[PDB]
Amino acid sequence: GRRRRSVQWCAVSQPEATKCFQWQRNMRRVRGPPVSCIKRDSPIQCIQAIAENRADAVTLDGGFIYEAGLAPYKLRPVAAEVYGTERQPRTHYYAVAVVKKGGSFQLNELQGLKSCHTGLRRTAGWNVPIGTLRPFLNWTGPPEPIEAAVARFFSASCVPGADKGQFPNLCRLCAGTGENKCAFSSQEPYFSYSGAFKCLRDGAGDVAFIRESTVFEDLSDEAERDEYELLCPDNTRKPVDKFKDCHLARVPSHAVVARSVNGKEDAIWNLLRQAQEKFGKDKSPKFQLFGSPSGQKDLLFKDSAIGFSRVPPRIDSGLYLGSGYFTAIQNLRKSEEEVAARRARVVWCAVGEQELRKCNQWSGLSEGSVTCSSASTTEDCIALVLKGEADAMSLDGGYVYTAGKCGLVPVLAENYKSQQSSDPDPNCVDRPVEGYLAVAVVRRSDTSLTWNSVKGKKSCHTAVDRTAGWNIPMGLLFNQTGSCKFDEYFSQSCAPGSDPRSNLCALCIGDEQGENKCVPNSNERYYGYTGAFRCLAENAGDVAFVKDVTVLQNTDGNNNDAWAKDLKLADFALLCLDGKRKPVTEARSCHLAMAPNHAVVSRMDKVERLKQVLLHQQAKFGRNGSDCPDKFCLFQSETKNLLFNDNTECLARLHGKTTYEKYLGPQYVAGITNLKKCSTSPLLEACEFLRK
Ligand SMILES: *C1O[C@H](CO)[C@@H](O)[C@H](O)[C@H]1NC(C)=O
Ligand SMILES: *[C@@H]1O[C@H](CO)[C@@H](O)[C@H](O)[C@H]1NC(C)=O
Ligand SMILES: [Fe+3]
Ligand SMILES: [Fe+3]
Repeated sequence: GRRRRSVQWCAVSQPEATKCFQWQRNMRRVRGPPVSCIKRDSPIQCIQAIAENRADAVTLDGGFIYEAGLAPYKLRPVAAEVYGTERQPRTHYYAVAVVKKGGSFQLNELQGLKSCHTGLRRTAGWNVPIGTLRPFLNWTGPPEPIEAAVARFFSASCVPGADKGQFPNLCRLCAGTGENKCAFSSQEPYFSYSGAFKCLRDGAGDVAFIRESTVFEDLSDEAERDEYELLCPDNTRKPVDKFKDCHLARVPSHAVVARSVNGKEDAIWNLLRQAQEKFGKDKSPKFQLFGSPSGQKDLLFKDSAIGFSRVPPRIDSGLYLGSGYFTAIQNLRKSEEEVAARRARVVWCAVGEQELRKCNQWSGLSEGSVTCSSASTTEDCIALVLKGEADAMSLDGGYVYTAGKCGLVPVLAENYKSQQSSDPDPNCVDRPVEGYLAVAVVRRSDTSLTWNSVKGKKSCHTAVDRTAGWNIPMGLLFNQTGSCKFDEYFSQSCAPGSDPRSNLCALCIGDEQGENKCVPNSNERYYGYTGAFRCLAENAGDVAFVKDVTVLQNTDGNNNDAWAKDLKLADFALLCLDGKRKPVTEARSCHLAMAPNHAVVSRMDKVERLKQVLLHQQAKFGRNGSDCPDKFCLFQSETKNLLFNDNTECLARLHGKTTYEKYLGPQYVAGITNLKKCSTSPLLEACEFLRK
């Protein structure tokens, strides 16, 4: 037969353990998957237990998801709590500031007042309120903890888990008896959402920092809910049911975490899917997964949560938290000077070592304004910008699709020499973009090869998901065949970013030492426009999917690299969609499609600053730049197209095309959306979940 010992759940107190044991027997009784219980005293202790295989799983507030994701622990959210109603379920909630009706004070008039918080380091109880209130605190920055600043700001507080000895003021309102006063557990009555609300009901505090549902969970009579109002960020008060218009932040729901390593994801999800169906929202009078004995609240999971939702594998704690909240958490340990220096600075994302070296030279010359981050794929760079770890990169239109689905926006586009219509152009920055031509290049010798007989031959691609190299040729082919089976369009290929064991990687050669085969960065010698052309010129493939200028740039002594030095434009032809073949110089009547210019993308929070930096930087290191070619040229890398295309004339403005749909256009977006039905990336799955 088989075996599965169990999933080891960490409880953080005794009533938790109690509920965890009674869950255990109800799983055995109903014959479902087994869960066993571990006991600790704190979230941190559960995070520790899990990282050293003494437990599998624990539910955590967003604040502790952040902690859990740091080294040495490296934990990952695997399942989100779902709130709302089965009609309108949601994996987020709202941090609100609740007050009694009858006072005049607003969110900016809180000094000297008394406060009720759920707990130190918690989302709604601490991180959001304290980050919102920051400009009123007169905090000097480290080494003095921000706690000291809030201790002087409110006259008295209950902040469970605060240091009663260092910050006695933060524990003064706490209703705990003895050593239980101000503790991070239910021994302290004013702990967590309901505890903080009770601190307000009792009149112990003037303000409670809680979630939007607390007043509805704890007050059944709707006439008693009227005695309460919300503080809105626009310095007004509004009724408690108007939380959507009146909240301090919208935040990700609590999540079950697990090891990133041998995490047991499947068993945890298997247990949770089963537990939820059998003991969920009023399913069994035997046991309520999301209920707590009338002594207590929120044991193991949030009371009245309605289920779980599985977190896609690509999501780590930072992606889970979102750029806003993730960077806001980090900012609580930083001075306002440091925070404002990071806003001023542009962190570039480099894909691979070669782009990293060039970005490093730019950085040194940028007068503090540009710095560098790096990853081994473009998707990984996109993730770094979502975590606010990097800010910017230039992307092929195919990747702009992915970036946009993830919420990033185009800011400036690569502009290229204008079809015999502009000069060495003073007005490049405002000249609207013209697109580039996607072409199918073949050898002249290959007289019998046409568009019509291209299926089954050997193919060279820039990378998977790029415009000229992938989306256009494969999109045209998909339009005939109907087949999602992309690895059978051609006998063999180099298509970087594909499965190394597939036919799509067969012709890739990897680096100078034969490592990194089929890797979607410049280490693979066949990567990108230049590498897909090379793949053809060295007889690896029979067709290369590139742009017209690529052939021009790599023939007739235009590229003096060993592989390229003796190639002639006349040895190459284009495949036209009408089955004819033409010279490269006739691309205008023999191209597969027009591709949108590569664009620099970023987060919405960086757009204006990014524009100032890039415009200033290109004035110095651009084509007509003051310090180019003397010191450094941004748009030069000897046919390697590092960071930008080498034929970029300038970075230009978008003229209203400020979203990916407007920039790429409705036709191109339809095409890719179609292609993506055949298979989506982890990152796209990840972004779907995060945008819900
Ligand atoms: C912070 O400085 C302001 C002066 O701009 C003052 O109103 C206030 O008393 C100071 N202290 C705190 C903790 O708000
Ligand atoms: C794709 O299919 C056909 C070829 O069968 C092509 O002519 C046409 O452009 C595409 N389909 C439609 C209906 O637009
Ligand atoms: Fe929370
Ligand atoms: Fe491209």
